[PDB]
Amino acid sequence: GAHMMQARREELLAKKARLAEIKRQRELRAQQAAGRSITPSELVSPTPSRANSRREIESLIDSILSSSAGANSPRRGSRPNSVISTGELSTD
Repeated sequence: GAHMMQARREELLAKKARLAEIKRQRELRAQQAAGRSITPSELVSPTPSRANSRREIESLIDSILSSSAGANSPRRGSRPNSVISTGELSTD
């Protein structure tokens, strides 16, 4: 061992500087790895009382009445309007 071998020990103190360099890597990796763990993972929405749905559940029948097809004007009505004695004759 170096305890009973100063010849080796004295160089080990010299190399101790290199060892401190190795130790420095540990502190380096701290600011490197742990310093670059900036990921704000904050998407916690356990809110049942929130408008987060794409399905007319409360109505149901209204979703069948127009098949929920057409986000402009759903088929709401069954009355031949503006098509009596006009249009369906000669495109007039």
